[PDB]
Amino acid sequence: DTKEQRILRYVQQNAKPGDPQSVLEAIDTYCTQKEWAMNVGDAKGQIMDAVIREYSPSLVLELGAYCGYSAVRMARLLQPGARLLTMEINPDCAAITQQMLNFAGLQDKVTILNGASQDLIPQLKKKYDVDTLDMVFLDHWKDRYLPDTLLLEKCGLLRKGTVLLADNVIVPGTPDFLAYVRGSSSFECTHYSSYLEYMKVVDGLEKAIYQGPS
Ligand SMILES: Cc1ccn2c(-c3ccn[nH]3)c(C)nc2c1
Ligand SMILES: [K+]
Repeated sequence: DTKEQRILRYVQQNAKPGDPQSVLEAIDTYCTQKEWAMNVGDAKGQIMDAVIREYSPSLVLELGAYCGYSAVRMARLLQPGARLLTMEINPDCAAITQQMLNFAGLQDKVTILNGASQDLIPQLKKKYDVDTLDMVFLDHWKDRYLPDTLLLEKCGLLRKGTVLLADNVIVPGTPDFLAYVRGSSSFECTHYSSYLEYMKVVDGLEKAIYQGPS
């Protein structure tokens, strides 16, 4: 059995249906118990929650779903009517994320997209009826953070005030992405530090607010 399956099994046996907070806590507890390096975790979750509150997005794109922790984290804060679109390359992770959201009672707010971001991003405008995104959470493959930011721009999916929030920008690192957004007049950037256990290293998130085209 995969780590994802076991996490889901544990949630289903210990958390309360329709209680997103209970789901998040169960995931965090189980991974802490097993000493499994979490993808996100509650401290980084707090940063995400504050971003959501501050910009009040109605349409959010998540790149990378894994077991669904971040999808549950964001969807639970969205208003009625709001949508989260989450892209996941691995069908097994997509399946676990769907079940996790169902358990949390948040499935009504989320659409899971199966495939790679390079293939799915250009389909957002017509297949998924997206005009512009309010927020993007980048948590997929490090070497696509910059390409996908450029692709989002090219497809007309960003507008002034669209928030990009990128995880793991120090470890393993996305230095080209950081150099681009920090250097570009199209983005206003803020960094947030957070420690990773086991590797015992400071990592971080970058918030980059799009300003409009150059
Ligand atoms: C090249 C490449 C690698 C991974 N991904 C993902 C991903 C990472 C974790 N879950 N899903 C997505 C949505 N698009 C890509 C593209
Ligand atoms: K900048």
